[PDB]
Amino acid sequence: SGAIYVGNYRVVNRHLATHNDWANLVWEDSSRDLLVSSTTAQGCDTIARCDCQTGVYYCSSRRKHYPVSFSKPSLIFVEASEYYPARYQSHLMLAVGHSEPGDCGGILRCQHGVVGIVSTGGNGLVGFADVRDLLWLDEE
Ligand SMILES: [Zn+2]
Repeated sequence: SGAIYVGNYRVVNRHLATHNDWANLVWEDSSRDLLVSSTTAQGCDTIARCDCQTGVYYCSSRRKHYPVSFSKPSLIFVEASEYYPARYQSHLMLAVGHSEPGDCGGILRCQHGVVGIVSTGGNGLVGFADVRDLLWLDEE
C-alpha cells in the first residue's frame, strides 16, 4: 500500500483505489495502473520533474529503502499478477530488486522529488509507475 499526496491530489495504484477515491475521481488510466483522486487537505509531496535514472525506493516487505538504477518510462510486458493478467503496462520503469504485491504504492524518489510508485514485481525485478509526465499535478 501507499500513495503520493501533492496539492489537492492523492495518487494511488488503480488496482488499490478505495470507494472514496472513485467517488472523488480526477483521472485514471488502467494501462498505467494509476488513479488520482481529489483531497480536502493539501499534501506536501513534491513530484520530480526530470529524467533521472537513479533513486531510492521503499520496499515494505523488507522494511528497507534501496538505492536503484531504473529504466526510462516505457511499454513493458508484465507477467500475470494477483491483480492483472499478463499484459503490456505503459509508462513503467524497471529496476533489479524485490517487489511483492503488498509493496505496491511504495515511493521511488530522486534528488528532485517523487518519481513514481511501485506497481509490478516478480522475476527479480521491481516496476514503478512513472508520474513525472503528469505536469497538471503541480497546479489547479
Ligand atoms: Zn530527478
